[PDB]
Amino acid sequence: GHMCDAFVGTWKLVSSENFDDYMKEVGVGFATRKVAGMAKPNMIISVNGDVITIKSESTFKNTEISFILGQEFDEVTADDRKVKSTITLDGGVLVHVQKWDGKSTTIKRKREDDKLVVECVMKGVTSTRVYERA
Ligand SMILES: O=C(O)C(F)(F)C(F)(F)C(F)(F)C(F)(F)C(F)(F)C(F)(F)C(F)(F)C(F)(F)C(F)(F)F
Repeated sequence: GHMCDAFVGTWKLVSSENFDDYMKEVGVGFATRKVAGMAKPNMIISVNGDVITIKSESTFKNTEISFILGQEFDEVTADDRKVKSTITLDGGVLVHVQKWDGKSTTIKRKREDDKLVVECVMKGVTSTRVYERA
C-alpha cells in the first residue's frame, strides 16, 4: 500500500491554466463553470489498504472518490456526468480515465518539484492546475 506515498496529504490550489476551456470541451454549463472557477479547493489524498481516496473540498461543492488502482468504478462528477472511471499508477503518475456517452477525458495527477500538478485533457484542450501542500 505504498504505491501512492508521494501523493498522500492535503493540498491547496496555487494556479490554474485553461481550466474553463477544459470544462467547455467537456460540456459544463456556464454557471457551473463560473462556480468551479471561483473555488479555492483543498484536496485530501489518503490510502487505506488497497483503497485510495481523493477528496476535493470547496465552499460550494465537495467530491470524494475512493478506488482501487486498476479497478473500474462509477463516478458522478462535480458537473453531474455519470462516468466509468479507472485510475492506474504509471511511471509514478496517477492516470485517471473517465469514459461516458462515447467520450473520454484523462486526468493525470503528478508530482513536480514540491507540487501536485493536475493535468486534464479533453479533445486536445489541456488544463494545468498546480497545488502546494496545505
Ligand atoms: O483541481 C482538481 O482537483 C482537478 F483538477 F482534479 C479537478 F477537480 F479540476 C478535476 F480534474 F477533477 C476536474 F477538472 F475534472 C473537475 F472535477 F474539476 C471538473 F472540471 F471535471 C468538473 F467539471 F467536474 C468541475 F470543475 F469540478 C465542475 F465543473 F464540475 F465543478
